[PDB]
Amino acid sequence: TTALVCDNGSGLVKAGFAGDDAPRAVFPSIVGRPRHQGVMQKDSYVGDEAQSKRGILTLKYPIEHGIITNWDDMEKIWHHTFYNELRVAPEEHPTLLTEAPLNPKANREKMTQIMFETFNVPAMYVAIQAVLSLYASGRTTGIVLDSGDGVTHNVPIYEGYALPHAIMRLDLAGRDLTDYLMKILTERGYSFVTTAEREIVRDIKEKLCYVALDFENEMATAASSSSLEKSYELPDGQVITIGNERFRCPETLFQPSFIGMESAGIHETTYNSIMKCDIDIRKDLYANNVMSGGTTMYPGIADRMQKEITALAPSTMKIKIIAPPERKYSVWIGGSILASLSTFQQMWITKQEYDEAGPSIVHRKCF
Amino acid sequence: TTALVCDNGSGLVKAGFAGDDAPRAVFPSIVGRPRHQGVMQKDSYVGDEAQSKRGILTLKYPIEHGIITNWDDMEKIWHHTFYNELRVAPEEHPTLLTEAPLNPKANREKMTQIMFETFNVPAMYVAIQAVLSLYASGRTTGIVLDSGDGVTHNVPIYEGYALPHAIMRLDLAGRDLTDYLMKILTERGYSFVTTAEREIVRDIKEKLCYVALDFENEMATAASSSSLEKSYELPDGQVITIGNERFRCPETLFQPSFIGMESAGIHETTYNSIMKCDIDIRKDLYANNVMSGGTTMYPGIADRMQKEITALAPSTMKIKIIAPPERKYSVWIGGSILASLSTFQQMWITKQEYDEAGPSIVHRKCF
Amino acid sequence: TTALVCDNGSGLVKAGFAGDDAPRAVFPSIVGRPRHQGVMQKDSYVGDEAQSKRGILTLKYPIEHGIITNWDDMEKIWHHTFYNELRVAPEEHPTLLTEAPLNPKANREKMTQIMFETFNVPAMYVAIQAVLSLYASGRTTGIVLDSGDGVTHNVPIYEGYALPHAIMRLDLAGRDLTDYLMKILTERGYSFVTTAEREIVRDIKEKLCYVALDFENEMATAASSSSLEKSYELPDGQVITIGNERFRCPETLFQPSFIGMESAGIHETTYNSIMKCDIDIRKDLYANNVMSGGTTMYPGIADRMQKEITALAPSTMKIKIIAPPERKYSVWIGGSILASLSTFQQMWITKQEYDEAGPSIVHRKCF
Amino acid sequence: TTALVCDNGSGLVKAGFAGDDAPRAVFPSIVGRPRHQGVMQKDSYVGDEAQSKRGILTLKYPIEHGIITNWDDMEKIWHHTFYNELRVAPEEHPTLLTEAPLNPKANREKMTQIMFETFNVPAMYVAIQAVLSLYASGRTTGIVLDSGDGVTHNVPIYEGYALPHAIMRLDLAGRDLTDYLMKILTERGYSFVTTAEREIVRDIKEKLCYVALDFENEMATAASSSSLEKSYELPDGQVITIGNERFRCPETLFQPSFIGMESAGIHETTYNSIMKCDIDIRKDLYANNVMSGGTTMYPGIADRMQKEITALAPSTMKIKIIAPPERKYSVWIGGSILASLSTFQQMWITKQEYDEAGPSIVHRKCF
Amino acid sequence: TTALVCDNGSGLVKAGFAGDDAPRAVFPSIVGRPRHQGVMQKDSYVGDEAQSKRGILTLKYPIEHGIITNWDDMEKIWHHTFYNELRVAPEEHPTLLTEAPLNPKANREKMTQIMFETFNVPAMYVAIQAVLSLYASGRTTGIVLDSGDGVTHNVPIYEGYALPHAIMRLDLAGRDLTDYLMKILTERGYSFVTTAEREIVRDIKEKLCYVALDFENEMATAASSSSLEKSYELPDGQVITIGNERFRCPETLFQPSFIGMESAGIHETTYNSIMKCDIDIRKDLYANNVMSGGTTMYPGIADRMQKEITALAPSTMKIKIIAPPERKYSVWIGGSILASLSTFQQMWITKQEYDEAGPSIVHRKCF
Ligand SMILES: Nc1ncnc2c1ncn2[C@@H]1O[C@H](COP(=O)(O)OP(=O)(O)O)[C@@H](O)[C@H]1O
Ligand SMILES: Nc1ncnc2c1ncn2[C@@H]1O[C@H](COP(=O)(O)OP(=O)(O)O)[C@@H](O)[C@H]1O
Ligand SMILES: Nc1ncnc2c1ncn2[C@@H]1O[C@H](COP(=O)(O)OP(=O)(O)O)[C@@H](O)[C@H]1O
Ligand SMILES: Nc1ncnc2c1ncn2[C@@H]1O[C@H](COP(=O)(O)OP(=O)(O)O)[C@@H](O)[C@H]1O
Ligand SMILES: Nc1ncnc2c1ncn2[C@@H]1O[C@H](COP(=O)(O)OP(=O)(O)O)[C@@H](O)[C@H]1O
Ligand SMILES: [Mg+2]
Ligand SMILES: [Mg+2]
Ligand SMILES: [Mg+2]
Ligand SMILES: [Mg+2]
Ligand SMILES: [Mg+2]
Repeated sequence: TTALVCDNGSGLVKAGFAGDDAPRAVFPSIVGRPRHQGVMQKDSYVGDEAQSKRGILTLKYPIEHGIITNWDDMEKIWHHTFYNELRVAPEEHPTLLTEAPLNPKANREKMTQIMFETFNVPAMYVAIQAVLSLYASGRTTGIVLDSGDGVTHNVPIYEGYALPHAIMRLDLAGRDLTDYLMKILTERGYSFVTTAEREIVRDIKEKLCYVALDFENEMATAASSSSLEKSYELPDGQVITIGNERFRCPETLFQPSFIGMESAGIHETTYNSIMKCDIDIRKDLYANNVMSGGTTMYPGIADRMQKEITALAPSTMKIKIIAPPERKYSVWIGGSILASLSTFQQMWITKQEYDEAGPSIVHRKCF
Repeated sequence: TTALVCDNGSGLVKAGFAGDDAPRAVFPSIVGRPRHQGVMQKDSYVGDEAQSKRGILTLKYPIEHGIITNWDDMEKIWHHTFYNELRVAPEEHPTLLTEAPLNPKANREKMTQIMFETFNVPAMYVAIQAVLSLYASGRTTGIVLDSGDGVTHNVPIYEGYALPHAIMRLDLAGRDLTDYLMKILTERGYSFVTTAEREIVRDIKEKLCYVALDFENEMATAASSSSLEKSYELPDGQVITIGNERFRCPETLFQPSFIGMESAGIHETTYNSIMKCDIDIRKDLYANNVMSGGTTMYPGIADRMQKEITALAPSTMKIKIIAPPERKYSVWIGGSILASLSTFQQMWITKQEYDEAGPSIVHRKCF
Repeated sequence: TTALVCDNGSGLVKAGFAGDDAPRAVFPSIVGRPRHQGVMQKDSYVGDEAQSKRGILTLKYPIEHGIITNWDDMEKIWHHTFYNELRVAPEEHPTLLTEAPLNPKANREKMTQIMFETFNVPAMYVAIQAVLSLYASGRTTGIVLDSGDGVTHNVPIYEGYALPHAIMRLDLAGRDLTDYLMKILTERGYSFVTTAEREIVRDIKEKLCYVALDFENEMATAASSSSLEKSYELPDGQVITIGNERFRCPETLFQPSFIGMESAGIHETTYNSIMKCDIDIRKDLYANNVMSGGTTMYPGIADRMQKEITALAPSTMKIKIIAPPERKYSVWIGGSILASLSTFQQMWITKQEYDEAGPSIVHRKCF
Repeated sequence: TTALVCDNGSGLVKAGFAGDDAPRAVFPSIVGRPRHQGVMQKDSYVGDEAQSKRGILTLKYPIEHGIITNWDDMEKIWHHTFYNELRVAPEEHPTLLTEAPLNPKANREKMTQIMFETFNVPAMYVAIQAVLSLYASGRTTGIVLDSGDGVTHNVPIYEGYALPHAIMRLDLAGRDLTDYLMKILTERGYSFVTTAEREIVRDIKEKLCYVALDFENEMATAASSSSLEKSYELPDGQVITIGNERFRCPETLFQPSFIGMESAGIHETTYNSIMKCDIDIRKDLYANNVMSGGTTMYPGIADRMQKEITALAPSTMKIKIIAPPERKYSVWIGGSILASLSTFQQMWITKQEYDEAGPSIVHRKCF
Repeated sequence: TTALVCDNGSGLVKAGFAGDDAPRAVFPSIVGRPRHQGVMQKDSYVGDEAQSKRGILTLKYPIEHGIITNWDDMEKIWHHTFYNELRVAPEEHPTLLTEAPLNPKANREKMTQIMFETFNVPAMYVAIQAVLSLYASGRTTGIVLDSGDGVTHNVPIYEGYALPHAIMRLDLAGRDLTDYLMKILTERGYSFVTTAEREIVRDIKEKLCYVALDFENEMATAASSSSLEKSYELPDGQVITIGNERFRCPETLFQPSFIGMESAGIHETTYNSIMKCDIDIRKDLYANNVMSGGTTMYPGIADRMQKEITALAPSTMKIKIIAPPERKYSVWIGGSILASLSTFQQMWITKQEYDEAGPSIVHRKCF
């Protein structure tokens, strides 16, 4: 049987069969529960059902910053992924799961236990997202800036060797930019407070927000013109209108101090990840920055990333930012390649081998 | 045995057997007592007998604004409902009673005690009228504007969940419009003063009154034409003739300030009930306004309700007012459906369980 | 023992035993005393003896307008009623006496005292004449126009409830029409002056007088033809001849201004009695006008009464005047029914109860 | 010129000049017409002339229950008010007329037309009687119980705002108590029947009748003593003597069921008028009951009114009944104040403005 | 001249002169307008005048949730604050205004424009309420839980640095607890509906309501004893009696789900505000919770707040809740300190500087 590839991100579940070139099931990775008692019935809703029904539900994300915080809701979301969205018996297919680097070891151990004991999967693996995202680009060398809903991380790879000491990780990604857009929308007098209202602010961010190429020149232009200012229609048909908020939101990727986060931005953390590498590989990394995940989808993000890294880099270096179309799925496409390589079929952790060695056996290639 | 469904409204008793699609007994819910001593004998008359005999009687309504104010007259009206109008032993049939939301808890408790101890009913329930009225329409989602003789209330329901915080209630309905029509009839020189004369003014209201689509354009037209002006023949064969009074009466549903009532009208209280709901359900509520009860029967009431809510609503929303024929009975038809559902037979409060838990057990699904 | 029923009217005593359908004793209710001394002996004559002997007597009526004005003559007339005309021991039979409404309370009290202390009657009652007259018709609803020798009164009754506030009473009846016929006979040159001559004018009225259907068309016809003109033979065999006097007399029932009486006529007082009633009963009263007593016996009185009330009534109403044959006795026939009802035997005022409670006990159902 | 103030009540015309503190002309408001033809001449008499001459006249009141029922007799009574009793050219003085609340609109319209077109008055107003009666007391807040010959009405006013929804009106006042005293006088054997005899019964009521503080204790005392029993001398010098009739008459203000009137009495209608008001003003109304008009003049009426309202009121409230001396004129004194206020001269409806706007302009402050 | 300090809260205006230790003017911040037309005059009433007169008025609050929704009513309330309650020329005194955090920027801009252009104030500032409330306590470090009529917000401050990212704001405060107490009073059969009746429910809440230390043990005790049950006398002297309603009301601060509000309660939002802070300051915040504003005045609120935060906190931490007497004014007392500091006189926005820089200049220290 062909393998399942389940990217299982913190803000979308992306799942499908290895060798397909887009995921079959892509759904919100939310569990919702009724706020109000029924008078007229399903206790909880998962994914797109909890989006369609979201006004009456509190929405929980069981994954935050790539760490599974509620396990019973994650077992619901996996159960729906296999039985309802893929419509597959999971005990017949090896499943390539996926994780961020530098997660707690217990997160991978308890995930592996749930796969072998609840779902009875025959064989399993857990890849690092930014390794897979490099397979999707075809490259063997590059520094992969992957930024999802939960985590941003740089993994530098050179000719197929990882550099574990150079892996950087930011707990700043799409959800922290939703939580910040809600605060700067509050300055126009738009108040969003419910978990179900944050799912509206997310669609605002996904439609209206872009990256300013020169932040303080856009701040001047929005302070002098309403050409930057656009409108958006709520599910109620009320119309909100937002201005410099359109680029002040993604700017928080480059100035995390906006959210009170003491950190380098994604430019300085990418340059620092490059600078922790040996001088000889550094030129090959500069020419192969690979962007992936949804938070790299903002209009003009690569165009500014190139000009910030060019400003940090020594001026002889060619800086190139490889941000392909469909970089939103490149972690899943990379896993869909990997799971179908003949060289990889050696690496599946088999059920027998997990019954033998226990949860020790799961970190054999782990960061 | 099949259940009894007793809508037991403040201005009509509607009662029958579950699974029938119209009530058997529909009678005025009045107790009358002789004003004059007999010289020529029944101490009190109930319902249609107190209408036929009404000239010699003072008529009391034992229910006002959905609250049972005289219990001995309510025990008379129930006794006649069971033994004379349905001709049924009540101790053999479970009875679905009915109530407005936000009534005093003691009203339901003392009603339940009278059913279990006087009439010895085997099992009982008390539904909210606007839940039932949604079952009658078949819909699982909508905002139900129910307006009887005593109470107007909006109950919003979304996919079978109630939203208790959004339930609105107006103490303004058909009886307050009778009491106001008597005052504006007094301007033509028609004086109605007796309780038995108000039962004439009620039939005037039920026959001649309609809703003006543009109130101040009808007020101009009645100020310039006698095409709006109609006549009506009293029980004495005297002829009265009424003009802008025909629409100034129901207008008090939309401008309660006419009766010195500080309130939103039924349009603004329906829109406010919609606006207390989460933005996601709001579009589904706008398309499913359900009208019910007798005070929604005026010609053109839905046609104006649609155009007032369209004026408050944001202009992208489809506004639809589902006002079916027989909406005068839809509370009873809803209860006649509910009482016959297999899923509902779990919910009957049994006599044994009331002897066990006391009047605590009666509010388990209550607003 | 069976009860005595004594109608004891102001111009005839009608008396008999309950359950008979005509009175046994019907006699003039007159006491006469010799005008001239005897030379050739009874001091006073009562009833038919004072009619046979009337030329030598002054005739007194002890009742005027239903009020007993001379009590010693009323005790004579009762004594003759019991001992000579019925030939009954009064102390063995309960006696249903009778009265007009709105009489002085003392009239009923002193009548009751005379029955309990002179005649020693065991039990007694005093009914209102127009209640009894409705029992005679069998009806439970109607407005009873009773017109005797002394009083005209309307009592409206609806389904066995009296309406005390709507009871009307006219001090205009058969004796005032005798006194007016004597004045308009004086215009033909016939002078009647003695009390014994008024008993001739009464028989003229009872034989020749009728009700004109259109008074001023009969006045024209009598002014142009002697077809309306009839003759009558006195006890002396002298012949008098009377013309428009035949209908100008009863017309005084409809235009009391002829006798200088400021009043509505019997049509307008019947319509006014109907109009003091609640609108709901009014239609049932219009269809059930019941005529009774001797002054309703004129030819064509119901035929004009119907056409005057039809002229006052609103044109949709059915007006019907129930004037049966034997309406001259219907007060007595009603009392003869009432006294024989089992439900009524509760109501006799017993001698013991009068000795206990005094003359307070006599007005328990009184107008 | 100073204004005329014409209270124009249903049982007295009270008229005078604004700024005087008692009316000049106070006369019966009666038109009388000869019952009998002249043989020895004025066709009709008005006011005090129709009282002095009343034995030969039928007396009509052109106003009944505050509604002008005969307009030609009302134009006679106004003509005599201006030309004979005030001796004034009406076309030189603005006239403050007066009305009850809740009268037919046509009554005020036809009154205004008669003033502008027959009498040619320059400017006119029509005040509500119970507003004026509050100006007479000086108070800005209170509930005014005004009871005349035709109407009783409560108008609650709080700090100079009327509460139209709380205005109560009873068609029960001094004339209905004359018509009831004639019926209970008939129980002593005194029969009053002529319109001119009712003007005797009125003076009996005005002299002998009082309010019992505890009705059934006075009924017991009159049933046991002749200390409550007084005598009165007719215009014929005949002496009548009346007992519990002295207080059973005014008691009909508190138990209207005595006249077959289904209603609250003046205590319960005053308390109900207070209870239709918002809770915050209610304490200020309880302390400021203002009595006015002639039917409040009975000895002890305020003393019982205070003790009935104290019995209905919640026991913490101070109840005070402000019944001043000269409350018989306080409607006219209030109008005499109002007409002389500078702030009021804005409000006169001018002849020019009535020719412009028609009878629409007359209800600008109307109930 | 000394500065004015105007706290200008959503439910009270508190105003005075800097350096005084209690405000001079404290008044309701209400504008009321007559519901009824005058017949006997001020178009609108402000503050304590609209409380004294409230029965006849609709009351509007121009501030809701700290946002000024009606500007013309806010200009009335400021005009009365300066000219009538303080009796001061505002153009001679710099005025420290005040605001909640995270308000719309336009609210502060339009407030500043009204001060500089209508009232012509020479210099102005707008402080954050929870900064001021810390100055009142004297502390330089603490987390300030301020809860007024409109907003609850936590502002954590450490040694005089704010932590903008940790500022939490709840749209749940005293007015939402009045609106909820009206709904749970409706369960005893007490219906409060008018805006003027909500001002009665507010005084019920302020007198009878307290915080249960163990909510479900008080719910059991009130379900078993009437020792928790107290009575209160309306302005009408009617007596209402309320039981578990006394603590179910304030419990909505801790379980907002009672009002259908998806939120943490004030305990969990205070703990979450502490947890968004860096670990080193967290111990210093736990020992310095500062309570302020009126909704913290309930008996026992600090005693439960301490025991909920102790339950969330890690057990080694000292938790202390600094809830001083007069915490109801501590925002104003803090502003009265701040306005008198010499170091602060640098910070006044001068009129000249506002004419120069425009409404940009107003957010220089803003959240
Ligand atoms: N086109 C877009 N523009 C901006 N942001 C986006 C876009 N698509 C997704 N995002 C944001 O990125 C996150 C989803 O990224 P994704 O890579 O799907 O996450 P995951 O790795 O959890 O699947 C969300 O925060 C979403 O708001
Ligand atoms: N066809 C009609 N048109 C207008 N009003 C009506 C009509 N039918 C009933 N009503 C009014 O509505 C009330 C009766 O409504 P209903 O729904 O039967 O009340 P309940 O819920 O008490 O049974 C009465 O006030 C009646 O006057
Ligand atoms: N057939 C008749 N036609 C006209 N008048 C009659 C007739 N019979 C009796 N009356 C008159 O009516 C009165 C008697 O009526 P009646 O009902 O017998 O009186 P009472 O009620 O006193 O018995 C007398 O005035 C008599 O003249
Ligand atoms: N002193 C009095 N005692 C009792 N009743 C009186 C007195 N004065 C007048 N009335 C009665 O009140 C009515 C007159 O009241 P008034 O206020 O003058 O009426 P109007 O408002 O029509 O002028 C009449 O019915 C009269 O009988
Ligand atoms: N002693 C008290 N007990 C309970 N609640 C109170 C008390 N005093 C005021 N409140 C409530 O708190 C709010 C007023 O708080 P306050 O701090 O004065 O508000 P603002 O910040 O708007 O001035 C009102 O809702 C009032 O009902
Ligand atoms: Mg991902
Ligand atoms: Mg109903
Ligand atoms: Mg008779
Ligand atoms: Mg008057
Ligand atoms: Mg505040």
